[PDB]
Amino acid sequence: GAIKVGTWGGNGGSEWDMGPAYRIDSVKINAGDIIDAIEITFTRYGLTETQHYGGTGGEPHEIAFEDGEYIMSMEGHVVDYFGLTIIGKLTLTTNRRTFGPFGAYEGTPFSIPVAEGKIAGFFGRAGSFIDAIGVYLMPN
Amino acid sequence: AGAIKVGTWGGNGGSEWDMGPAYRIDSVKINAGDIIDAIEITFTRYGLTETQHYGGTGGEPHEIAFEDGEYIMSMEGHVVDYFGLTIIGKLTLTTNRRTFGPFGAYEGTPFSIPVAEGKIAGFFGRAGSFIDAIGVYLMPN
Repeated sequence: GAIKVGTWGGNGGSEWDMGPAYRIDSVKINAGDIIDAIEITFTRYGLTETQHYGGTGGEPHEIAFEDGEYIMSMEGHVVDYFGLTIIGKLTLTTNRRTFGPFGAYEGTPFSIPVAEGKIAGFFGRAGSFIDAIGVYLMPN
Repeated sequence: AGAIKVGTWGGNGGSEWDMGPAYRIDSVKINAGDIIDAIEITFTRYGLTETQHYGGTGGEPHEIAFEDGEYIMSMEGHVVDYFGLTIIGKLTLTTNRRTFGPFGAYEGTPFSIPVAEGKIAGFFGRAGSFIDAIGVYLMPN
């Protein structure tokens, strides 16, 4: 019933799945050389929730979405990080702003620009880092 | 009408084209040599089956006729520099049963659309002599 695109990344870590949200309120990405973590605050069915995926490392970067602001694209790199296949660079683009790039490693690029509709949530794999990531797509 | 469109990947040249979403994709023909010259899709929507060709007249053709219950679940390829133009140099379509491609010989910046849940139901992009850019419509299964 859902539209899920991904994942991009490795087979390490544990599977995680935020599910789609009615509204994404804010995102925090922790990154150093690679993407350590992603945290999302979102609202659905009248309730707000915060979910954190990944480890404790990296410098934090946060965006609080404006009213009418939605995620239009995600892009990054799947990298080799000391033998691990993980997310090394990540950017989220909204209808108004660019959030990123964060991370310093490159490898195999991926990009998911949404010409019609929106990125409504995320899924992926994580342990100490973000091993893999994917998106839920919903109509606008 | 609540469509979900992802893309485009490719250059800014060529003229825009858009097949729209289809009820069923019947067949796809890709013409390729060094790069992706053309894509032709036969699809059904509202009791009508039609064929639309995008791109030029070059390259060798290859075709897939979809089986009953067969749907597209992935698209991947390369955005490349071809004599200074930025176009699609390699393309593959993967169904729940078969891999169609890869076609084309040039590499550059890879792109990939793995559909974990749902299907690719149509295409849009830019084209002139070749396929400058490509994108897809998505639907649930």
